[PDB]
Amino acid sequence: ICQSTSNHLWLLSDILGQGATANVFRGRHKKTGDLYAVKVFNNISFLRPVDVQMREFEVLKKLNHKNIVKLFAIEEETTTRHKVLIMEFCPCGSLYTVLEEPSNAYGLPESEFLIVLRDVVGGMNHLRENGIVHRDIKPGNIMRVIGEDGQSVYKLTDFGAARELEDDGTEEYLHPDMYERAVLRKDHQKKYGATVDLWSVGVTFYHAATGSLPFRPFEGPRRNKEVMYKIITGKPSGAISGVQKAENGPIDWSGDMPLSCSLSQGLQALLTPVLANILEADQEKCWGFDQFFAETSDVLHRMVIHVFSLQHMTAHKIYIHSYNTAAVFHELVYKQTKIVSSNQELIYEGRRLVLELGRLAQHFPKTTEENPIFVTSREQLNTVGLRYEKISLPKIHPRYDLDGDASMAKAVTGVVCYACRTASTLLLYQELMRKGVRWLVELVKDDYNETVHKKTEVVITLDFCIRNIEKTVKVYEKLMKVNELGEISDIHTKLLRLSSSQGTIESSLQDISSRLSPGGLLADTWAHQEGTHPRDRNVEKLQVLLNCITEIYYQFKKDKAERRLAYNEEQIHKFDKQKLYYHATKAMSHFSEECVRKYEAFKDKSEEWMRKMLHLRKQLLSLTNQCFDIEEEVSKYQDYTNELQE
Amino acid sequence: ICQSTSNHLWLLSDILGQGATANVFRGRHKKTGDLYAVKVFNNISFLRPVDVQMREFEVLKKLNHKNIVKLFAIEEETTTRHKVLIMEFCPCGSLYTVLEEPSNAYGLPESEFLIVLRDVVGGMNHLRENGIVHRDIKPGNIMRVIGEDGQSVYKLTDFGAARELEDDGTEEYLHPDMYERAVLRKDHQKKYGATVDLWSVGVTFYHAATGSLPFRPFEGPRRNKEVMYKIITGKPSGAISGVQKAENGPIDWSGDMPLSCSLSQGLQALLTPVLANILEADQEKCWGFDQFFAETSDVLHRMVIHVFSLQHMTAHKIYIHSYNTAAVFHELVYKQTKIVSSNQELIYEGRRLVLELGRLAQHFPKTTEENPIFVTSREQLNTVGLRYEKISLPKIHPRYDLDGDASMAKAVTGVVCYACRTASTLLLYQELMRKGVRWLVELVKDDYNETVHKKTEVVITLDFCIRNIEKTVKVYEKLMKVNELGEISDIHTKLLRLSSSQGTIESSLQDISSRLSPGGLLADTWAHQEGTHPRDRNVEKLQVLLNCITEIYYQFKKDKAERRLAYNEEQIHKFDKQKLYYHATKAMSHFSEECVRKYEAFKDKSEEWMRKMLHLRKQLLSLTNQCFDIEEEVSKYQDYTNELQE
Ligand SMILES: Cc1[nH]c(/C=C2\C(=O)Nc3ccccc32)c(C)c1CCC(=O)O
Ligand SMILES: Cc1[nH]c(/C=C2\C(=O)Nc3ccccc32)c(C)c1CCC(=O)O
Repeated sequence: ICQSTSNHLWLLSDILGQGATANVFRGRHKKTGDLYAVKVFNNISFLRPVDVQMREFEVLKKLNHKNIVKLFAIEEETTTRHKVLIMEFCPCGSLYTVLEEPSNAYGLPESEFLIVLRDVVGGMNHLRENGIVHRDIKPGNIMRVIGEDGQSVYKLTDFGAARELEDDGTEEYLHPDMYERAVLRKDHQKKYGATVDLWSVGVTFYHAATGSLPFRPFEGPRRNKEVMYKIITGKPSGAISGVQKAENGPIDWSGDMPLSCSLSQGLQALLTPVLANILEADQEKCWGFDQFFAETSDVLHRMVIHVFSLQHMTAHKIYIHSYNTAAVFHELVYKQTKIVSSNQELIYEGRRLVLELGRLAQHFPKTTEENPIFVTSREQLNTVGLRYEKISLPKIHPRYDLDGDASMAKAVTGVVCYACRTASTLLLYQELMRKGVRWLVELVKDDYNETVHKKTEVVITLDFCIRNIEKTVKVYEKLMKVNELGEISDIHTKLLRLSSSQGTIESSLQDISSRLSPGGLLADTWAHQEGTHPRDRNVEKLQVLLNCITEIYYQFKKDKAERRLAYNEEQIHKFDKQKLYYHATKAMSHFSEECVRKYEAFKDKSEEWMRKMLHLRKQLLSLTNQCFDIEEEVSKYQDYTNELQE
Repeated sequence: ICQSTSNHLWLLSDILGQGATANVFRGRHKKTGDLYAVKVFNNISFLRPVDVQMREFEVLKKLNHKNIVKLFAIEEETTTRHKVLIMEFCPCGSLYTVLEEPSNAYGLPESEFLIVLRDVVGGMNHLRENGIVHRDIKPGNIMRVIGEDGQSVYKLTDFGAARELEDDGTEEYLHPDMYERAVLRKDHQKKYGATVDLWSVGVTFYHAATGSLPFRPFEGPRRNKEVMYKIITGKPSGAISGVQKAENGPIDWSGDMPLSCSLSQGLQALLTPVLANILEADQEKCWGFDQFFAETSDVLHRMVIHVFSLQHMTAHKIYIHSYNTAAVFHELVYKQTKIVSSNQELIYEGRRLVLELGRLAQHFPKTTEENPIFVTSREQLNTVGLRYEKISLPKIHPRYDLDGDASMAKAVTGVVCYACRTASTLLLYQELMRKGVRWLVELVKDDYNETVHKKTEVVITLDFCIRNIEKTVKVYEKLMKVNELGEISDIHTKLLRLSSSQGTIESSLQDISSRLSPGGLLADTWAHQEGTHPRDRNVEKLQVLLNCITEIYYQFKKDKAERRLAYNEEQIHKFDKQKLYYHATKAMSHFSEECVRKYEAFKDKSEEWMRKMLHLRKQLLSLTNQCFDIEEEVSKYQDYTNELQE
């Protein structure tokens, strides 16, 4: 059973989005066999002239952009003659489809979010610079296509259909006050349309970023409209999220992102301000478009430099503007890591990194987040570590309920997913920690060697001075046997008094070097005994359990779509439910008792090694400065004056 | 290609009303084969629990009333599982269907309108006394069924479906002000729902009564919403119709029904007040339901007495309350015919009608409008005649345009229909006029005969008096020869002086009677020479032409539905268009030059005969009173006193 046009055809089973004013199906071009999404305008629609439809056709074909779904044709159903719209097929689904994956239960991965921002604001810009302003933007009408390079492109749809077939042909029978309601409607195109879309856009961004809606009552926005209405309008500026955690409880207020959100500290820091005034409901403090575009463009144009604080044990994504200096870079690294520019010490691929007041970020060392710029202070601060939300498994209702079971499975799958992500990140922190530590000890060894070079360099100077004064005193006490032994003995005594200090440093250094040998004291062997390793394969164990859980979830989903099951099918469903319980509980017990525990042991040791290393560094600097002091003090003895002769 | 349930089945071609939120089809019960209207809830709908649907099922089955469409079942589509509603099939269509007939182009026939009132207010009452208030009532959702007795029953539908699937799942992405629009929506159930329906109801009543909407801009309510909105709210109280006849012209204002409306003067007089305050947009001067129900019930309970004014040549439907007196009846006949109670003279089936201060309307002579109560004054007033609108044929666009041709054909058919109605009514006025005239002359003859009976009755008295006094005077002038001749001669002379007057009346009467003979002067032969007759068959000639025109109209309608024609088909269409022109023009030329002309000749003669008859009546009354005078004057001579003797 299929519908058709001149050049297209589609099965009724091949339905897609399914709207009210129309429907969208997966169809094919009958000549090529290519795939297109067709939009049949249900069973009302057409009584409108061909002129308007062709001018709208024409104005809609000018829409040739990356972030807008292409409109290939306007056509007519064969045996029904009600309009169909030939548009681009997007096999991946929409942003809503992406968000419904339990892997994105707590927000999209950062790169994907950046892509979403870029795309949505792009389609918005291209839409506004031409005709039509997109009234409402949601995940539902933001389609996803996979580009030729593998990474997604998001496209705006549903904007031309601004048809007003609602009201309540009851037009010519209405009481004047329904017309006054229509007055209350038409006051929106004034300005509440060039700033009213931005609300939906902001809510969308928050949804994709956190994996949750910004404003949610006790058990759902729609499932309770009153307190929803009461929390939406009653919200003050700066606040980006209001949550009613309790039944008839109040509201939790936050101008920051949820702890569950794993978006980088920098991106988040650049994102919360835009969400603040895009979520306002009064006047010019709601920015308006142009400033929102300028700002979002500013954010999206930036390049990221990955830096890792070995002191706080924290990873960092620095959002620098590529064309801006290294000064503002140090000020950013400061802004996140609370260590001021002068204190900052950089490491890259086993060696120091040194840059100046105005080295632009373009020529900066290319950083991934497995090989970033390590950064350390000199000012003894505590470790901080990963900041994640501690999400526990929801209770698995001892029951039978295909819908409730599907939802529960979704929840559990999402939680276990967050667990895997967290474990992976923790392993990464431990790895970057180990490598960074090894580089740091190697580097301290470098500084040591340089110091020794200096010390010996001044020791040969002291030596030549002393044995030269002895040479002269000897070849004079024998030649002109006569005596001023006072002066030469004084300065000789001075040189010896320096030699003593030299000996002191020469032993103290062998001490400092002894505690950089394998032996112990400051060996990095703790990093080999503490924490978790890739060889432990905990991430992939968690991943196996997650795969089982996900299997059971998809099965429960199809069971839900089955409405009700057969006998054996039902029993299998229950068996699988308890199996899901065991998988989940096992996974989380492994996360806690194996990942977090050993991780925190590692972190603690890392603190109780960072203190040691910083101490030794202070010492080494101290006696290096000692060596310089000695050098310049000995430099005063190379051309000492002599008595005037006859 | 068909859809199905457990007990029902329907073709997709058997579609009916076709809505947006759903669709209605003509289907059958698979076991019985009976016809039912099924309502498939399109392709969204169901995500709502069975509990609510069963409580609504239950509360909707309590709706067992004459003016509400029965709901037989709630069921489920077989291979699609989206809800279907099993309801009563109404083969005749809706009130909209009835109104789209050109015979009702200028308003429904009166009995049908009364039926519509009764029905709509009945369904409204039964709806309000239970759950649900009908938000919007239009011809579109007022179905028509033909009862067992042939006369229609109208039923309200579309009231349970108060589903709110509009707004613009964009609920949880909306700006606070759309929610404030929702606030502006929910303020309607307050009271603007128990008085907001009455507007649509009133507009409906006006639509069915006049054949046109109450408030129409230059070329359509919908085709121009601005000035529509401006005329709806800007309307003052008492005004029931505002019409923008010109393009950008102002408005014509009327608190009365259009001249085209053929509803009786009495019904109209009872209808315009209800339409006035049901079409208000502020406070308690908008009546409210209970008073509207009480009033409409008052109107609908009344019985009609048909009366015909032979003086103004006008028909009248008197809406009396059956239980009320003949006094208020005379006051009604007064209110329409401007002749006061005492003046009114009634005739029924060839004879006088006489009734008293309190003869209730139940036992009144049963009146149709072909045999009514004729009524006449005694106070010489002009004829008025039929009051109809003078509607001319629209121009038949020398062109080719299937839609425009269909519309034009509809217009022409309606106009010619109004012409036939008007001609028929005119023939009726002439017939009632003739019959009434014949009865009136026969009745005047009655009065004459009675008068003559009286006059002779007193003549034998005068005679016996005179010849008795002569007898006595003679038998005394011979017996006691002696003389008082003065007295007897005086009274004898008096009796003779009376006899003279008697002679005068006796001749004047023969004159008055001579002009009631066939001969002439006041013969009713003008009614046989002037005007139009049933034997002329003008109504059925107009009817033949109307049938041709209607044939062409239906053909043009199907041509319009064909979108475009074949070659020969097109040529035939044009030929038929010009044929339609000739039919219409011929019909109207016959109406003017044959119906109205002779009618008005008749009417004029009727005036110039009414004056004569009233004059003769005044005379006859005068000399009847003369006869009474003479009688009582002669009664003073039967026992005259005599002289006292010894
Ligand atoms: C794969 C796909 N396409 C669509 C719809 C469209 C599509 O492809 N082009 C479009 C262009 C305009 C509007 C809708 C579409 C849907 C709803 C889905 C399924 C989504 C899902 O399974 O969650
Ligand atoms: C004959 C008929 N029934 C209907 C619809 C209904 C019907 O029968 N019961 C109903 C009960 C509830 C709602 C609609 C209907 C329509 C639109 C028409 C056609 C009207 C027309 O041709 O103008």
